[PDB]
Amino acid sequence: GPGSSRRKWNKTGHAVRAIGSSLENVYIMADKQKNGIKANFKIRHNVEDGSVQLADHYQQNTPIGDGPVLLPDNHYLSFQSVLSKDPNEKRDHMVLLEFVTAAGSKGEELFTGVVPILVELDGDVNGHKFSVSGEGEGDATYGKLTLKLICTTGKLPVPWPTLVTTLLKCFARYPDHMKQHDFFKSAMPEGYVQERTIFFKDDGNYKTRAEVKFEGDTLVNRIELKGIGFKEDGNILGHKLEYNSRDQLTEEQIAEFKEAFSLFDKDGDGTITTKELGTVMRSLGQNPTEAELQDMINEVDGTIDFPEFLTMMARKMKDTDSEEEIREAFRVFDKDGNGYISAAELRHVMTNLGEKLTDEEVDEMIREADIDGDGQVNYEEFVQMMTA
Ligand SMILES: [Ca+2]
Ligand SMILES: [Ca+2]
Ligand SMILES: [Cl-]
Repeated sequence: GPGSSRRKWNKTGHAVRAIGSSLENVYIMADKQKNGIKANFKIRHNVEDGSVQLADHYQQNTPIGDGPVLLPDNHYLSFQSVLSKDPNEKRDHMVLLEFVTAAGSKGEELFTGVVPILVELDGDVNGHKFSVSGEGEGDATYGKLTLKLICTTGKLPVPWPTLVTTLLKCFARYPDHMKQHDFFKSAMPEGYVQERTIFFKDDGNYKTRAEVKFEGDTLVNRIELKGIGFKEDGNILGHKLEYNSRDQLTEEQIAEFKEAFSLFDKDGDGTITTKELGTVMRSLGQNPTEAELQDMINEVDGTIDFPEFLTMMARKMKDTDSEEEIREAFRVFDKDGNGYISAAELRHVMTNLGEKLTDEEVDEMIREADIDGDGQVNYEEFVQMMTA
């Protein structure tokens, strides 16, 4: 009866959960004509009511003039973003931290140390005008970008997370001779134009034009942004998006991981040996298994860069069981997204996972989870099954 049904729910739920966000990959494609690169990627913004706002990005980058900037093979850039606040700042603001790495030239030389950054954005969204003024530093050796961004015209009329991708791929860490493949640094100092359109599902879109380039020793990102088509009551103009995640890496955790990592970076490389990973990780008070560390390693390919290392760290600490993990699992089961799991949708998932169950076993599961007696499983009824 009730005992095996709950198990079925909890174990199926566990399996679906286990499929694991600050992290996101971008496939960079060479574009031969126009002498640049292009890309398409989706960002999934969490909404305060537990749903998700999709943002579809399309991007072209082209050099500012003029001469030699060689094109890379298609490759991946991997991004991890940390958003926080400054408790001393009274203005509407974002602290942003970003860590970026590639998986498989004089401009390169301009990135060997810590580079200052100016960011400026002029925006107009549904005729609401705004500017953002920003300042920071970038440290390509560590694939690291650090920004403090302020809204100068008062209260930002859209959410901060929707401007993150708009507000410097030149600070990405390119490994050991993928550097021959680094469009963003070799375009410097003259730099490159970076254009996007971002389509927010069931809402509006942005078009942005940015110039990234050196002005003296300062790396500048100057951006014009225009938005049209948004719902005044939507997730964007209505500010219905979560700024942060509970499970997220901390700015303080990161300073410590970096000191710990650089202790073993014997060459000034921004790299540690594969065989050092255990030591480093145990000094940061965690205790990974003999074969787990192996999995972290074999997923490298013999060295680990800082963003790579930070991705490993963010993977543990990822609360397995989060309000947000449970919401995503709910969506796997509620295929038509009407807010209820029907007997037919539960069968579907079971059958697709390879979990053999009779019709009667499936009705028992529904009956067990269904508090209100309407024959289907809503989100709060689901959470009670997912929870120990
Ligand atoms: Ca449904
Ligand atoms: Ca129900
Ligand atoms: Cl976005």
